[PDB]
This record gives sequence, structure tokens and C-alpha cells, in this order.
Amino acid sequence: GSHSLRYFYTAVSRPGLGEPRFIAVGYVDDTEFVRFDSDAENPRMEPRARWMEREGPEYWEQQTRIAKEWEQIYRVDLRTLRGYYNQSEGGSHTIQEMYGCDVGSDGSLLRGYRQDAYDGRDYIALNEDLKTWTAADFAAQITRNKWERARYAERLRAYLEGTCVEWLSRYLELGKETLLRSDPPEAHVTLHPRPEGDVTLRCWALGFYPADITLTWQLNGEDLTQDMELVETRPAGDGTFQKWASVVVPLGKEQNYTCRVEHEGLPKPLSQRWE
Amino acid sequence: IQKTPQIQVYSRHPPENGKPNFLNCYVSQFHPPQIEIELLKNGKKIPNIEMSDLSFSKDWSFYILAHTEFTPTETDVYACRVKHVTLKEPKTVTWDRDM
Amino acid sequence: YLRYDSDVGEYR
Repeated sequence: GSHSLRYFYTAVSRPGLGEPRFIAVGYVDDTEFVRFDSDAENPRMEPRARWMEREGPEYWEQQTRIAKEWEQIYRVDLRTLRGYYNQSEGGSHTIQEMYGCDVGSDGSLLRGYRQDAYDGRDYIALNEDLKTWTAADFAAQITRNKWERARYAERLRAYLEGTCVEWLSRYLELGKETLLRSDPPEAHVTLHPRPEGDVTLRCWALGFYPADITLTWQLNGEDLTQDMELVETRPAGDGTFQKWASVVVPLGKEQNYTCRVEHEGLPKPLSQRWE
Repeated sequence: IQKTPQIQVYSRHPPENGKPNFLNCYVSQFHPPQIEIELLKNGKKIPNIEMSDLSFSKDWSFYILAHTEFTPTETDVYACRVKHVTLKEPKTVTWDRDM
Repeated sequence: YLRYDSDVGEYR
């Protein structure tokens, strides 16, 4: 059971309104704990988790410093890529980046990564070897060349193996009774008549963490998944997640069907039916 | 490249008329990230709604959660209203306790 | 902890 510390960067040139907006969010597993937004009254790194609110001015003053550093790097990079692709001056483009590390049960770095994208399409990416680069197009190749000469990949794997692993290791400590939890799904079934004369069975799953889950409607062991209706897992905005799936069923047959819930927090999978 | 925002409107806890809850509008799978989200109550825009931080997934698509408190009541109509470049007219999704 | 160095530039 591995854990992970990840960061997400975003820059958007906004002609018609103002200057480029920069947004930085940090995640430990499926829980954001930190935030920076350059559209704030006075942009600074802020906690988004109760277990981060005791770090002290030391940490936050330093994190803000780095966040502002990247806000400036990014609005400079925004202009640079426009020149690479030979695009118009007052355009609206996006640059986003994700870096971080997966650290597994023993303490070992499982995988380190750092990839970015220009306007929703891949740009340059650090390979898993933490030594080479993949360039999606010609412009990324330009950037790659400038980074291979500057030996920039070496500074990356330095971070991804040291600072990243260590601070993740202590972020886990600060929020151990919240990050190492495993709240199981609380499932139930609802019944909803259709105009067609049949009914809809909907199986909910509520208040579970982490987010990865599976719902499957059954008929005594047999599946009905490619005539079903799924819904992508959504945040309840409280630290847990929700999801449901539905099937159409002829009137009267309601109790004949069972929905199978699969999640980590459960000892063994659920099987909810209409009651 | 432009992706059209998927919208879900739902409550934090199972709705019971009269008892307080939390209204959520999960907007996801969209690009560019410039978006405008507003929750509605009987038509009127509800003041002071909280926004999560603009984040994204592996496929670089953005997602955002707008939310506020509400007490569901038999004759009240809550909705979510989203403006985005991929939408000529602002899409509105109405809350429904069956979903 | 956010990544930093930053004298290596890190400009694209």
C-alpha cells in the first residue's frame, strides 16, 4: 500500500481581463492539503487540511516564496512557448504541470515523475529513469535541448528522491489519523418508476475513502454492466466520496437483483438489494 | 483542444425535507480551465458559495467543486449554472434527489 | 514541499 505526494501547476494567459493566473495545489494521496492562487487578495501558500495548521510561519513563509518564484517562471514560459509555436500575441493559452513521487510500504521510492502540457496536449516529460526526456512535438524538443545541455534532469531526481520522499514521509505523520484511515462505503438501493412502465434500481455508495471503488449489478452471479448506467466518483466535499450505478428492471422483479460493492475499507465485498 | 464540462448536482448527505445539508456542483472533464459556476435557488443566485481549487487529472482535464449549504424543501428548486467557451448558452442542471 | 533550486533557471 503505497502513498504519494503530488503537486499540480496551472498557468493561463487571460487577454480581455488581466495578467496570467497561476494556481498550485498539493495532494497527499487523495487529499489536498496545500494551496496557492495568484488571483487571491494577497497570494500565499495556505493549508487545506486540519493537520497542516500547526506547521508555523517558518514553513508557510518559505513555501510562498517558492510558489511566487514559479508564478514568475510560468508567465515567462507562457510567452516563450508562444514564440516556439509562432502564435499570435494576445492569445489565451494554458500551461499545466504535475510532479511528485510514489513511495511504497517499505520506504522506497517506487516511481518519480514530472510532466507538463501546453493547451491540454503533452509537452515535455521526465522519463521513469529520471535521466531522460520525452518531447511530444518540436517545441518540447527545443525545451529538451536546453535542459539536456543544462543537465536539468539531475536536479530533478535529486528532489524526487530526497526532499519529495522525506516531506511526504512527515506529511503522513502530521495527518496519520486522517491519511491512514479507510472509511468503507455505506451502500443502499432506491426505486424509481419510469414512464415506460418498468422501474430503475439505483445503488448508492456514500462516505467512503479512498476514492477507488467498484459497483456492479448482479442477477445471481451474472453481470449487466453493458446495459447499465455509471456515474464518475464525485467528492462529497467533506473528505469522502460518493458514487452510484443504475439498471432498468421490469416491475415486480426488484428484489431479484443485487449490487456488488468493492472497496478497501470493506472486509469482503457488499451485496445490497432492494428492501 | 476544448473539452465540454460534465456536471453533477447532488447533496452531501441523503436529502430529508426540513433538515440542513450541503449542495454540490461537481464540474469536470473540461478545457480550457476558464469557467464560471453559479448555484441557483428558485432562480435567484445564492450568495457566498465556496470554490475548491482548480485541479486536473492524468488526461489534463480540469475539475472543480462548487458548494454551499441548503435545506431541501418540497417546493424549492436548486440548480447549477455553468458558462464555458464550449457552451454557446450557459448549461443548467437541476438538482434531483433521485440522482 | 514545493520543488526549488533555483539558480539552474528551470525556464522552458
